[PDB]
Amino acid sequence: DVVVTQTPLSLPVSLGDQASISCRSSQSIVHSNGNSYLEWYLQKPGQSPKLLIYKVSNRFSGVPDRFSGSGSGTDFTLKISRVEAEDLGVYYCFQGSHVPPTFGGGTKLEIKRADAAPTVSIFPPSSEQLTSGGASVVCFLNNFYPKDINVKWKIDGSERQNGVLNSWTDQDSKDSTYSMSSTLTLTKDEYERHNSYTCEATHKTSTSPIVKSFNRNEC
Amino acid sequence: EVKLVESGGGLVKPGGSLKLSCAASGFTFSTYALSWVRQTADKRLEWVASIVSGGNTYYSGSVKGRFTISRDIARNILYLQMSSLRSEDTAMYYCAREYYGYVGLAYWGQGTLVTVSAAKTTPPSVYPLAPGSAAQTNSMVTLGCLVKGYFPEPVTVTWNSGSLSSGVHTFPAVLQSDLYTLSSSVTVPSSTWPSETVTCNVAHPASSTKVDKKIVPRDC
Repeated sequence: DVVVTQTPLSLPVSLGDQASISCRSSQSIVHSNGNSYLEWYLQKPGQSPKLLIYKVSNRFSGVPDRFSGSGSGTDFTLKISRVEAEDLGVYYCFQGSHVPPTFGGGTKLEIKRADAAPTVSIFPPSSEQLTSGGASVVCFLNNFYPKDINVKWKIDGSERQNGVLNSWTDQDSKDSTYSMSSTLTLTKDEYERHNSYTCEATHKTSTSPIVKSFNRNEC
Repeated sequence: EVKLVESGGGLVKPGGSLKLSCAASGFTFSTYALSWVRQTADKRLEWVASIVSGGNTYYSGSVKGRFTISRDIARNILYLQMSSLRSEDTAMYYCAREYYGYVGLAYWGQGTLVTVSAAKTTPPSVYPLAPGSAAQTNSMVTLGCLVKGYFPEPVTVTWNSGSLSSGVHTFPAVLQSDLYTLSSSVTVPSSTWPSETVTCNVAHPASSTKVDKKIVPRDC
């Protein structure tokens, strides 16, 4: 058959440096008369995949010279010189010479930037929601780096583990940071049996957790 | 300028059928080969079907028998008939036109989301996220909108209808009990608020829902 392996899954790289994605096929892509139909695609977060290189090393119109393809037989390589913030996304290689045409698993290019601490904000349930008998407590941990971050929820001193749903964004081409939201959902009834609601952000940028919270103490 | 526009996406029951459209423009519709490539949840990409200039049609194996590609030469429409839908067919479907011959998918559409489930269409409830206090806020203030309990995806969020483009974080939706939930934060200069009005406008095509929720400072 036709199998395509892409290495590695994720690839960290500094601005100005080079990166190399590897793509391996399961047979000689020696067409039948000449070229090999090996292709490279990039899909930037929130967008559609777009053609970077076709026929092993053919740069598609509009694609910077920084990008280059090569290889032969079973090993193909996409190279990216002087990396820019905009180049972040998920790179895919494609095999179309054989049946069926197939896509490699993909590779996510990550951009190494300066360690940055998250900006934390907490929000109590709206009045609209409380009327519906529900209560979600939202906490935003915005613009930080590296991606690894941990958020712990605490109710009146004690930590709450259930009812919490987290979500991370993709790396932002803008400032190369990541953002995340942690949502604690409770029924209006239970919610009103406590006063202290807290979310703590634990990140590499500090020895102690960034802590935000509010009390249902009158205001 | 080559341009492709998909549509016909939406919620479908298991065992159901659906026929997608790709409106082509900017090129001689019958000169190039056209294709459908879908993307599952895990960012996985999979070729689904192709129609070559000659009229021949090729298909993968996970699809043969259920999917049918064809084109309306005169109207410039590429279609993909999908039958015997299974939850595994849930994905983002894109149509793309080869560059020339079969050398590379040079032009892609924005895609149309196909969801296969027994679950029912449900409108999202939009709740404002405003600073309950002000213990020590800087020259920047963060506001947001909670959009919960809706189905199926997608959902669209925006601020002041595009005006507030920068400084916005709209987090990916998390599923829980056949219901998606998502948030979106917007950070603007603390001086321009409550001074200026900040509103998030949510839209959920599947339920023809369109809502705007103004963000008011929370009173005691």
